[PDB]
Amino acid sequence: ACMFVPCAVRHALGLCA
Amino acid sequence: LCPFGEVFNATRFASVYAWNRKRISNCVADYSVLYNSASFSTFKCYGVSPTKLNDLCFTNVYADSFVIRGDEVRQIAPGQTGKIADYNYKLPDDFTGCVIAWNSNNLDSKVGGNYNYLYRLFRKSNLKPFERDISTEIYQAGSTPCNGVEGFNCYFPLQSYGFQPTNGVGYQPYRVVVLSFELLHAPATVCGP
Ligand SMILES: *CCC(=O)N1CN(C(=O)CC*)CN(C(=O)CC*)C1
Repeated sequence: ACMFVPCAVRHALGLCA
Repeated sequence: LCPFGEVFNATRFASVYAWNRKRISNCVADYSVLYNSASFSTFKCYGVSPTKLNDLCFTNVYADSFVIRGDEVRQIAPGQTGKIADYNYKLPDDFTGCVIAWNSNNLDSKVGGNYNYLYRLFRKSNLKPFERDISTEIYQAGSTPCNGVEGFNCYFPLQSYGFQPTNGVGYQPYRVVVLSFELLHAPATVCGP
């Protein structure tokens, strides 16, 4: 559902906040 | 007793947009791994000789480390252009140190893809040498401002590599270590044995 970097991966890498 | 060994042997490596820097100072340098240059796929020294580093003394030594594709290692050199040199990790023209890389497909690739390694796909301009950018600001791809909202023409700036073990060697993950030997106007703290 997320382009470029999947949402779960964005959370895992600390990219959501 | 400099921790050069731990830079190479670190279990985790950084994504290239968030390249890790380790400052080395006030220690005795063990340059043994640099003598084993035949074991690395890339080993290019600019203004340095591993067999002469024992005789030299430095104020600081920075060890930058990250994962990129093998076909991108050529960009970790002076005077290069491309997605990595431009938006992720830039070496200067006057660079002095070594660029060391090795294939890490066995560790960093996963079946289905390892999406945990990223690179910056979008940026308003190129990086200056040694500039680091870890912002996740939404990228304005159209003429209309995004106001930080991700969507139509407003893109997440970073991209997953999705490393797979069956991809060709040029698309496989390589771990890179860049050593910058700095001798500034200060007392030398990194000396040989
Ligand atoms: C693709 C964008 C998206 O679905 N969401 C925005 N967002 C993040 O980007 C977190 C880094 C919050 N969302 C989620 O956490 C669910 C995937 C929603």
